[PDB]
Amino acid sequence: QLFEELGKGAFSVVRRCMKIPTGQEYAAKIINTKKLSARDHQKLEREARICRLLKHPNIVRLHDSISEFHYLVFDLVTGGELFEDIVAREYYSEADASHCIQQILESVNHCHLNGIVHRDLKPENLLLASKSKGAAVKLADFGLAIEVQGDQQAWFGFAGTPGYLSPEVLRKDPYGKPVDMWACGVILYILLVGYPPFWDEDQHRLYQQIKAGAYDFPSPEWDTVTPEAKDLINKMLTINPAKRITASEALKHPWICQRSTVASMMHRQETVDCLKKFNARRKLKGAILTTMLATRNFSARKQEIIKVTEQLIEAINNGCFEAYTKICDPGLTAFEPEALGNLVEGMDFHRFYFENALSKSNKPIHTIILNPHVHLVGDDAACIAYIRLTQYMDGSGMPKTMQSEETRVWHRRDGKWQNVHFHRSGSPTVPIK
Amino acid sequence: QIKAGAYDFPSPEWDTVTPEAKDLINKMLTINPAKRITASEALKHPWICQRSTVASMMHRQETVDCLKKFNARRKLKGAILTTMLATRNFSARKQEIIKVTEQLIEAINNGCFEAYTKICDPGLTAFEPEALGNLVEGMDFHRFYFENALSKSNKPIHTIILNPHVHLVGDDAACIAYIRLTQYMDGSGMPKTMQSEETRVWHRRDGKWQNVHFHRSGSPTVP
Amino acid sequence: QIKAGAYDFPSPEWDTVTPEAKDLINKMLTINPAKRITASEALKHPWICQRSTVASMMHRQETVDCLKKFNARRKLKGAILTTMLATRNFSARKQEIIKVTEQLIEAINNGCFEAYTKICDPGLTAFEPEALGNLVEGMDFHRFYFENALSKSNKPIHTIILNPHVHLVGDDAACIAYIRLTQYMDGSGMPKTMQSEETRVWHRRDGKWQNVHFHRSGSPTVP
Amino acid sequence: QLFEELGKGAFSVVRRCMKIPTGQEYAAKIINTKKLSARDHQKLEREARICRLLKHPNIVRLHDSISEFHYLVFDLVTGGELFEDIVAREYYSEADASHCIQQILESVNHCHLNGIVHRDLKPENLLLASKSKGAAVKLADFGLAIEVQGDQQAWFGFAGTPGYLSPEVLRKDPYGKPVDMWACGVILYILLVGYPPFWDEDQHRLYQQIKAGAYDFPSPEWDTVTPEAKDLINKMLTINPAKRITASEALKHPWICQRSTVASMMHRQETVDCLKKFNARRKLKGAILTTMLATRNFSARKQEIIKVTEQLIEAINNGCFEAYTKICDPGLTAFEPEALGNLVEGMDFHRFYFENALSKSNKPIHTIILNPHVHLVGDDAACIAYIRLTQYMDGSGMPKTMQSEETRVWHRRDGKWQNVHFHRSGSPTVPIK
Repeated sequence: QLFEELGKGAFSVVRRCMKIPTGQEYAAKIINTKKLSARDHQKLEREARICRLLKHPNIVRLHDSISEFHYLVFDLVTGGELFEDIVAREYYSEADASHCIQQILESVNHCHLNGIVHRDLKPENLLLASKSKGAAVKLADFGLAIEVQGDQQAWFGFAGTPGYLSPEVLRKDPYGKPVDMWACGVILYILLVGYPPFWDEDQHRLYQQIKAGAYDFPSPEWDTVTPEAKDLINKMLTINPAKRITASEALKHPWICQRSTVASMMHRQETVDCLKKFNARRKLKGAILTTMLATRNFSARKQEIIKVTEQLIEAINNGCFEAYTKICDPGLTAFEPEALGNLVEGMDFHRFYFENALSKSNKPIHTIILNPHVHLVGDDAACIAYIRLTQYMDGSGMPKTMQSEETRVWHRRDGKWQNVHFHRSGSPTVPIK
Repeated sequence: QIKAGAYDFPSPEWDTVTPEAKDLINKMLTINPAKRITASEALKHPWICQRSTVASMMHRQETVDCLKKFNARRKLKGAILTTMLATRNFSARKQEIIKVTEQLIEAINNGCFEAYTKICDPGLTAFEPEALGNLVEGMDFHRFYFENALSKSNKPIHTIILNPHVHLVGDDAACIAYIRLTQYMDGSGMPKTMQSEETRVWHRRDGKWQNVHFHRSGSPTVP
Repeated sequence: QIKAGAYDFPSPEWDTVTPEAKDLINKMLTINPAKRITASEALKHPWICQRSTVASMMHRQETVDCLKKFNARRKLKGAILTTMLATRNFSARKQEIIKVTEQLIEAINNGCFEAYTKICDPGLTAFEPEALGNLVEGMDFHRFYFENALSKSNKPIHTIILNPHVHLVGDDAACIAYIRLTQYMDGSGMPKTMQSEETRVWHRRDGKWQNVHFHRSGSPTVP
Repeated sequence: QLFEELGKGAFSVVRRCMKIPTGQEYAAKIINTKKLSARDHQKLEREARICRLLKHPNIVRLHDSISEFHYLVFDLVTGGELFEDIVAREYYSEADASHCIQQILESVNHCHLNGIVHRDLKPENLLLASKSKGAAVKLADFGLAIEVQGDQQAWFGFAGTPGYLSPEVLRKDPYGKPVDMWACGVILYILLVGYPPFWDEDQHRLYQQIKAGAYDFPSPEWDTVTPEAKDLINKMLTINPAKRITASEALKHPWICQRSTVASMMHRQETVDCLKKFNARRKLKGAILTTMLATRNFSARKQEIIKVTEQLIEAINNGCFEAYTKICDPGLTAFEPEALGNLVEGMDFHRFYFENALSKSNKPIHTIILNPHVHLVGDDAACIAYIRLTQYMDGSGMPKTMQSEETRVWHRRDGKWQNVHFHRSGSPTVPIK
């Protein structure tokens, strides 16, 4: 018996309903037929099967999958996010956090016992059954969950949320149940002090922190945290998944199964305050759509590559072939529109333009380098990618603009950055008009 | 910072600089050019014309060490060519504009006209290829694509927002410019991509960022 | 006006309306919907349920005469179809944006880069056909057309600004959208016309309206 | 001997210079060769000849036209606009205004005596020689001036500034010297109270006011103006140019040649205040470029034409041919893309679409009318012009938009607005895609 609307999925409409014969209410996620994309149906089939398999008080339960118009009727959950509820409480201590993690571990342990790995443990998937006092924690959203065979590890793909990704996934190693336990470690850390153990504006460095297990317990906020809580975090945030504590073992860790004896009950106002900022940053960085932002900040090492690339392009515009042969490797290779799809090698092909075009007369050239992106691939190697915009005067006297996309590979040889390969697509770089 | 003359003399390095040297800097860095010391006057400043008695003769190694870094950065940033770098370190205010913009795009992709009319100002104007070079006003022109295509067509589309740039033009106004890349399935079931460039002007009215004008160039958003 | 509840009961016509009728209006036109009278409550208002003793029985000919005009206007404005009328009655604030926009266009046509850099913000961004779908930043990209074509070419051009629409988005921010019609002489000496659609975002900084972003679609401004 | 820059012309650069042998300074308007357009050179030749002919203390004098790079060396004028100087004074009376008009009339009388009509008398062309106390008024900018033969009237074209245009020009009658005197009347009126005698947001109604000579002297500001000042204005703002006072006669009007006896010396603060607003509106409405703004405000009569046009288009979209034949004249003619450049007459050509297209099935049509412009050509006649935007579903199922431009001519026949002709350009109005 439908009622109010709760929200929207990508393809579905969530609405409150009822089991009329028993006056027990539910939430209905209508499958509909808005789209039916390929991996959209393959995933939905998977999610329904998995949710159907898991029957546990701390996991959102699926109660039917009617295909009258097709349905996904779940438990009514009205408590919102655990993290949002915590910031609203007047008192919040380690003991409160332990009680939460115990329920999360129970849900994770249930998944693993049934050969299911969630892969996306994070605050958004930790809900409260209702706004009631002792409402249970419920694990939600198995859209990324996988079915594993016993304890066999395998490469199931690079999936998850950056801040919670495990080292084994970032290493491209086969993985399994332990990835959920690494995520639990990140979550517990946040539950105690209200900020994440791994954070960096640069995603690549974030992943380096995770792989190296480079977190710490800075003073003063961690000085009041019990040794047992720190110990559990260390056992979850263990780089080697074979040495990482399991859900079963974590349920019997003193901080969990002896919460009433070792967990501190001191109110942690600083944690509540920080968690409020954490939730606000999270809601603001939701990234509803795929958002790509070209690297504006640059390390000195990356600036070095931009500089030498601009020096090379300047030698070209000025027709300085001496500079060009200093900067380019003698075995340079290139793809470029002027080469008609062939890979050219050496200097000869490029010397033709230095000899017959790069010393034009009253013909001003202005080059603009747009959104350069630099990869550092070892101490002596890099590649750079950028848009090359050229403003110039055409034959009929009018100003015109052309665009190229350029990749250049750099190797530090004999102490000097040298260009061993480049690839240009789009327009030629000499005004052909 | 420059227009506000917002500089200071932080400790410790400036604790050992003479008052007269700080004084000369102050008189040169005077916001009002009418009150700024001239070249003739500075040549008569005690720190300049009585250096022997006024200027310190202490060694400033920390100035040498810092100048080395200053020079190194200056030679690295030496742009031989015009270089245009995107924006990637956004304030919270600018991220707010990005978020509501993506919420608006999401509502369009999902054909949710209720969300669209919530986020867009009733007096919205628009330049877009669908409008054939005309400036359209109100929600009518856009209602057609919701009531028909945006929900009628059942094909997968993926939107990408590239290189957003946000101008904050007052506490309650903002401008955002971005490239809108759309992947979709064509009639023959083949994957295609199209590009639009889009400007959206935002005004915070009644505590809610609302879109008062937008300008699309390039491809039309409906495949 | 509606959001502010900015209505009143002007004299003389309202001098003869009962207090109870004014009271019922006040309770219905309550800005906060939580405090607005409900239908059940209004049915118990003295002016409604005790009409015989509360409501006036005087003839309101001036209401009949005014309703006749109200009805006539309502039947004339009855838009059978979506009608979009330009703007032609501009406030002084909106005319200010039109003026500085035309000053900017004039500087471009005359190849006066000094005026251009005076009116444009140093951090100006732009989408324009000359930029091939890229967002360009700064004055560099535009400097090329001043240093060469805008003054080099000696041919007559006439610019027309059609149907400007100005959004005021705060005391120090504005948006303008207009069609830019350009008549010019082509290479063969034949007259031609081209059209662009242009959005310009303006921010009043240091007491001067300055262009922080613009978006051109259609033809490129250089012939 | 060049010095400072004063401003820019469309094609020229104005800069202070000097006559070095005599230490007398000037202003130099460089002709250059920035453009040399057809009617640009024909006008410059005219302006130089005219300025060369006029030698009078109250007219900007041309002193050379060198062609080394070509020059237009004028008198150095540094006093700015008369109207700007007046608002800055502490005391300003009729007598001050009369002294100004006497100088203007002297310059105008000089022009007419030499067979030259300025045609563009207005505040911007009334300058002060310098910022000195009794600096002379100087008439400037003969870019619209014409050379007349004696007292022969002719049609020299529709030229001038709207607020100052004479009735004879607005009537498309042959004209001559008197147009300058009508302008002087408008200028004098403004000099006394600080607002124009003719003003209307709608230019067409402005011109109707001018042609009808519909100005007045409202109280209280005009109650303190002398009868002689009003009399002079009336003699200048005389509709019939043959009865309009001439510059010669105006110089001998009591308010001019008896200023010291009949002109009031009372300070007119309200005039200074209003003139400041007048100058501010003028500087803001400069219209640097040709600006066109579609009529937003509409009279009830014009609204009637929009309504019946929208009723007609609705009958088309709904395929109501009964309504169509009610609204359209039986002798309707049309140009339209569907007719391939032919003029079609009657109803038959249009009935084909009512019978075979205007009753489509699940094919939504949405019409938008953009920027309608209505001309009222008599009480029973009008034409309307608008953009017609049609949104529709194409054959392949996709939404599309097409544009037409439409003119419709309306005649009130037997008390009913009826469409006797229409012209459509652009796309056809039935989805051909």
